[PDB]
Amino acid sequence: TLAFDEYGRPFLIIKDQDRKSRLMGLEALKSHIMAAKAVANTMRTSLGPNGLDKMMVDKDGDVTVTNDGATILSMMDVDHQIAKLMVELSKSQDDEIGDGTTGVVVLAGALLEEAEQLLDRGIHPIRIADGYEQAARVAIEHLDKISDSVLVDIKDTEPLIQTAKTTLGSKVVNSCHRQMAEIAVNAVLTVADMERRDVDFELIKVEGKVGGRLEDTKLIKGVIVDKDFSHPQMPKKVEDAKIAILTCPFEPPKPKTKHKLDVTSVEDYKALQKYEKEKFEEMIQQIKETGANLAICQWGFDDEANHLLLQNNLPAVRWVGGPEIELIAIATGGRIVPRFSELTAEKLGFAGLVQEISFGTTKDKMLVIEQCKNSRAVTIFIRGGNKMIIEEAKRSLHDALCVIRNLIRDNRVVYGGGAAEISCALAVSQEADKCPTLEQYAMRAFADALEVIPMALSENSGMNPIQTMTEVRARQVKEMNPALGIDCLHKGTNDMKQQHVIETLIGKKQQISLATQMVRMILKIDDIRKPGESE
Amino acid sequence: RGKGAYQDRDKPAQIRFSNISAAKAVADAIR
Amino acid sequence: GPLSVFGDRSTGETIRSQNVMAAASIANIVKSSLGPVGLDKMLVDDIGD
Amino acid sequence: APVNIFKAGADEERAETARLTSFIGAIAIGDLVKSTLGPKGMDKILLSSGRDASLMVTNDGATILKNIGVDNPAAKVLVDMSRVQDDEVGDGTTSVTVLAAELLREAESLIAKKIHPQTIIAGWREATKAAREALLSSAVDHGSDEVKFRQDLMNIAGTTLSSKLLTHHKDHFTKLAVEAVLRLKGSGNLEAIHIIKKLGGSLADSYLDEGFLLDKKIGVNQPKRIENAKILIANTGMDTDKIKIFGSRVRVDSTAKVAEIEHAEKEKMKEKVERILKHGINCFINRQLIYNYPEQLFGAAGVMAIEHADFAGVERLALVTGGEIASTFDHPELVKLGSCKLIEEVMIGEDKLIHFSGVALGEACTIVLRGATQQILDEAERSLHDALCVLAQTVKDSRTVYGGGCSEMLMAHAVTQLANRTPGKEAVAMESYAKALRMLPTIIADNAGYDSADLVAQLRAAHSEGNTTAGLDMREGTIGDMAILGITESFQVKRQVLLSAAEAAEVILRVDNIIKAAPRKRV
Amino acid sequence: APVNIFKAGADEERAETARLTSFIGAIAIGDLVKSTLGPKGMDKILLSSGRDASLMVTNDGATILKNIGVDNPAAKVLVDMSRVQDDEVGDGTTSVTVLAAELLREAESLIAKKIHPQTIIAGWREATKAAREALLSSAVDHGSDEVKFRQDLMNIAGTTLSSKLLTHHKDHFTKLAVEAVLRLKGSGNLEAIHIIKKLGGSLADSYLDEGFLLDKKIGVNQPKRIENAKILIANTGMDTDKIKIFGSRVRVDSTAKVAEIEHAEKEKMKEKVERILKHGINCFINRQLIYNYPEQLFGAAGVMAIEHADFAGVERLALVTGGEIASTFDHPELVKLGSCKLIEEVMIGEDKLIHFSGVALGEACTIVLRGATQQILDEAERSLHDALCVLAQTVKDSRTVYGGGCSEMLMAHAVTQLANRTPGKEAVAMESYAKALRMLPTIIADNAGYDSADLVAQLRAAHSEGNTTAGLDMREGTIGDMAILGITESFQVKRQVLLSAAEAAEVILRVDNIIKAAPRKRV
Repeated sequence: TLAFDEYGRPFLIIKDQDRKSRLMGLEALKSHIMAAKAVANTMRTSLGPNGLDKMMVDKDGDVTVTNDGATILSMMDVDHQIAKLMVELSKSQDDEIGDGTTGVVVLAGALLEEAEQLLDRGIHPIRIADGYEQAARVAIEHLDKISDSVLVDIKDTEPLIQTAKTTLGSKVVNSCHRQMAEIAVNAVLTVADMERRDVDFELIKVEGKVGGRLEDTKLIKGVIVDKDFSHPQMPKKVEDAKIAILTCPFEPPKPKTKHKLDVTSVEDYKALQKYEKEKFEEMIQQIKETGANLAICQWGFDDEANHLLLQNNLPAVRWVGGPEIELIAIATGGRIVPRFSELTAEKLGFAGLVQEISFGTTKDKMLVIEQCKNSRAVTIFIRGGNKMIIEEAKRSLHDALCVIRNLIRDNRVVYGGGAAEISCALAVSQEADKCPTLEQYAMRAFADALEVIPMALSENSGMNPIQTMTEVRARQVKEMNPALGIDCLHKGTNDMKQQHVIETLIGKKQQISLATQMVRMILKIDDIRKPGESE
Repeated sequence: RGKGAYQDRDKPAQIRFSNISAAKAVADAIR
Repeated sequence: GPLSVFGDRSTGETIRSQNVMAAASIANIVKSSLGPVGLDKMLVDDIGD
Repeated sequence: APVNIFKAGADEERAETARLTSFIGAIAIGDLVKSTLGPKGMDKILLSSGRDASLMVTNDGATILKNIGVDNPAAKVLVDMSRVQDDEVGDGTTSVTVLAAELLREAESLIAKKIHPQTIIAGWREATKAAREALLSSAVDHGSDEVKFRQDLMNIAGTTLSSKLLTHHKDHFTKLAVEAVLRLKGSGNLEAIHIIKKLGGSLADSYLDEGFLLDKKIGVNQPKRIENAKILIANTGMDTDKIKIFGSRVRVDSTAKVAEIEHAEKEKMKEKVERILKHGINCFINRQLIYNYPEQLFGAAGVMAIEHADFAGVERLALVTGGEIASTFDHPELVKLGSCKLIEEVMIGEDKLIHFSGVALGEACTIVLRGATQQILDEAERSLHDALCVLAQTVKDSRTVYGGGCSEMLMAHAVTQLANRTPGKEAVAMESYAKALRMLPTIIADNAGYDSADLVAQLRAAHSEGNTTAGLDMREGTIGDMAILGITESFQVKRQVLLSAAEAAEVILRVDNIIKAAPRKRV
Repeated sequence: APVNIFKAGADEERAETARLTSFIGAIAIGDLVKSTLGPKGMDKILLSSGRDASLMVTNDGATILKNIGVDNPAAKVLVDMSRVQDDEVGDGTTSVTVLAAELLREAESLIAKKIHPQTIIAGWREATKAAREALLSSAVDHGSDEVKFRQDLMNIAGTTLSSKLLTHHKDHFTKLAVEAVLRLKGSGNLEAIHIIKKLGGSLADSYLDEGFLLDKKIGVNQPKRIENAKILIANTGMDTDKIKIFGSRVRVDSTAKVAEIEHAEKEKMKEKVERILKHGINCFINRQLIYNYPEQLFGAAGVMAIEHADFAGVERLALVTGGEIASTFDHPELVKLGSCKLIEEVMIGEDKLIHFSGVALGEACTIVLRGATQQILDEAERSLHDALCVLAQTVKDSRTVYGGGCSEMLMAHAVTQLANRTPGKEAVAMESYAKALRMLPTIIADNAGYDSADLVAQLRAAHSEGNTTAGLDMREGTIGDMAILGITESFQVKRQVLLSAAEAAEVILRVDNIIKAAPRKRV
């Protein structure tokens, strides 16, 4: 016993031992699986085309309604060391692939749920974890057997648009089912590097402004910034822009070190007044000598500069931020010039129509660039009738952009709708009996867990999972296994080849691998030492 | 026939009178 | 119902009577120091002066 | 979820109260502003418990809702909807709130009938498309022959104003709003029409100023009235020039050099004013403060000096006097001067203002708004803002529709006629959509005290066979022709009410679980 | 009301929340028991706060509602209604509860239409009369031809039991209900059919005892079994008779007289027993306890004696043995005896009971109820009580109606056809009455999980064109003929459901103001 020895003396091993808790047995394992059931019961409700949305209320009272599992799981207040890992699983899938924010939780939960019977059968906890590896290899090897694509990323982008439709079909933007699918394809293919199959995430910017409707979302071949012309009477239209990107304030140059100019005589006082006036004139003429007709400055302007900008018909905007002048210079093919005296025509940017847009009663004055020359950056401008649909639209297009990037990285695809998952479950079952040495129960449990996806999809689609699963699994065996899946409205037949339900091969390969590894690291634990109350 | 009737059972039935009573309490203050 | 001012309202004979008593309370002091036959007052403050 | 909770201070509700409390909160918003729908609605008193209680009387639905402080995480969805409507068009903010609430009321019944929430949404998407066509195909265009468009502007102005404080003052404020917008002769900036609020007189004693009013009375040593003045405005520095060299000191061996530099300072101030005066001006208005030194130098020239009238005052003055900001004065031949007839001061409500009368290129105006109480002035100002916003957009997009419930009935019939061509699984939801559209003229009649039970039937019968201009005549309590009565509404305001009401409602209906984070700083 | 309050510690609600909270609190009662309506409903468990919580599992709405503890002063109105239904007929307690709730739900919707509450009540009175005629004209009579009458009792018993725990045991408990009543051939006392609850065996193992069982095993020194016994029952004193003189003492000169009187005390007790034994009896049952002295005298005589079988046990024995209470024995020739074949004891559930088998004029019986758990025994007992209560009345009033929603659609049809002949001011209220009547077959289908959208439409369409026997087929999920299927209900049960819901519902509609007295004993 603690705090009491056989001699009547206190027995103290660790600090504040009376406030600790330890329970090993099989109870640590059942507690971990049981806690995972609470997590799986959450995400299963947002799987499939009928997936229901969640309302998340932040600690500060802010509210956003989302479908994206990355936004649901990241806003949890769960104080359980294993349930927190279930969130990290969805994070790893989101970072590597960006699709299966719901799938990896449902699959990993099924592996933990099906494992429950295996412990009750007396199978060593570690033998269960190893048995899942023997079955997982079978599903992965067969997953790569059925795959084909005709996407070349040149002009035949039909299956690429279809992939974007499959992804977006699960989101709340189906009113733009086609429009946003086309925007996503055009956004990536105009910046992607076909040589290395790399897409730089910084070359696609996503902006938005509250108002209008989702159907007004456009892809702009150029940049959008907050425009604020320093002179209020400056013309707001440039037809042919020769753009000077400058990172120096329009004021007399000053040293960076301590200066403290000594002025003694009146000739010194008055002479400085003249010299400073000349500096204001030179810094503006040095721009005009290059042929520039629009200046974009990181810094502000002096009052003296604004008048000279007017008289020299030289429009300019003020206080444009770091990343804004970086993107403008790249998009326009120019370079950032340190000083006024280093200005030259060779560093000017080239662009077409420059205009600012006024929105209703507000003063947002957003930039639009109409024409550009071989730009490698695009901007998406999202509209919407409320703040929530716009923020969700940002995530909806994000997923669409990510699966396009994934096809560029690897152009091998599989058939969705549960066809891949059911086929894998059947393949594992066929090999589960070759050979039933010790692992027969574990390999079958893996095959059953794989079905959690078409079953949850059937429930959310309004179908009985027994009536649906028994028919599809029979049809995939009686005949040469077709890409037969499930759907809610059936769309005629459930032939995934005709419904065009397209998913990425490398996506599912990661979902199986990451879910399996996460299950292993939380099964092989039999002792939790969490502290209790402070005192 | 009465040509219809308008049933009005809501807070204004009491508010419109309370507003006047408060004004009277001040209006008589300088009587 | 009543005046909605968060203080107290007193009118008529209530304040008219109090005004006279307040004046009398002060007069009751100085009346004792009138003429060459009056006597001195002693005033002591809180700190002992 | 409720069993074996692993949350620290958080909670969540699913499938039982998550949707119930979402519907309760959404209807609670609707019932609040319901009383403001239509021309006979009642006004609200909004007050806080103290700490500048900021007593406000208001009618507009958006102004009401933005000052309540809704706590319910689901009700906030409709609050944001009404905000956007206020920012985009500035009218119909009650109508879009009421419509969305009535749509959701029916949805609660549809869910109770065990209709899948995605089937309900699908039905409304089809009904919405039907309504979109009803509004587009019924639009009335206006192009040339301006004498006909101006008549439409009078109807649009009256229609918006009828719902606000400015009820029985139409003979003044309806023409006020239309004329102020017509004088813009350009983009609907909504900055060129300034409103000044003064106590004294009645609402009908206001007027539209054809010139421009300034604060900051005419100087000390300067004339109070100049005829046929040339106006120059400024955005420059008058004193404490501290010319552009940061870190400069006077380092001398004697006091004489200090006085000599001080003499140089006043020589520069003299030169500065002389460079300005070479323009040939009668007025000088500078955004920045004007010190006693140039005040005397300008006074000697007979030039009026106005200081710090406003930050943006130089922008409004330039547009209404025909000049330029002129932040620097060193090329008098490159600077345009403005023009007016009189710069005399006027007494408005026992307050002296500087009046620029007879200005050239006067692309702006000022409304001098008078009333008995601050509450009258504030609500009357908002009424002007609402009418000017609708008119400023009407002159941009001349498409209008018929009001008085006419547009709502046309939409309701379009949904009904097509709903009868769809299978019962979804038609039941399309009928609910149309019912919510019909609830709007029902509520409008109910707020006035009209027997809506029969008037709605009269509209349903009237619109069954033609009569595409029939609507609810709120003057007599009957059904009349909207074209003859002159009850019309803009296309753009009506389009946004239809579109945003459905979009917001869908967001609410899709939620089955509300997960609530633990609060902070609450103990 | 809230302004210028002149109440001590009381409060009141008027015209705003008085009706709102009354409708919410009362309608909620229907939703509570709504799930128990129909043959496929689920059962409830009711739990106490502690102190021998005495968990109860039950289905019947009356046993649910009477144990909730409703605090809302308006909801209590419907609770008392369900009590009366239970006391009068003992069935349909769920149907009347949910019907009244649906009527009240419609009333709230009608108030929202600005219909005066007295107009709504007037409309329901006319609709109620229409429904009453539908029941009168559709009743099915049964007279002679006993081979058809007995079938009716089997149908009524089956219908009631199908809604309780005794679902798939109908082939045993249907006969226990119908035959137990038919054997009484007399007044519906509802105490002549006793139920003994024992653990052990299944529900299907219950059986009917042809005789009568007694507690309090056969004595100490008395025969255990006599064939062809004559039975005498009694309600007299065995000892401490203290014959009728109050305040009498024995006051003697010596203890010798006390001993002599003590002998006299026993001599009179001996004579008393001899006066009873002269009757020529084999079995003696006395309500009052038997003391050591008469027990020896009865044993020596070869006659058994039972003490205090029950308070009313002697009265029940009189009815099943054909005798008389016989509280005094002074004319043996005027005292009637009973007769039976066996008085042997039997072992039932590890408990020895005295079995009077083959008893002449045995107008009583006992049902031996077996089950696995106490909750099974208690709910199964209630199921027997409910079926016997209805059957005891069906044998007195043979009028029945067709069930399965048939009667409800017939009532709704009559209300609808007549409502369409009345002006709209009242027709809107009569239609709401019919809508509530149709909610009952909707709830029944909805609890089972059937597509009520089609069953209600098909049933109404059937009854629109004859088919006055059409109803719900709860086995297949379709519409069937109630006469062929054999689904009938007692006329009196259906009449009271109609009348009670209408009468109770008016109580809520008439109230616009609730005044709540200050509470006592709350600190």
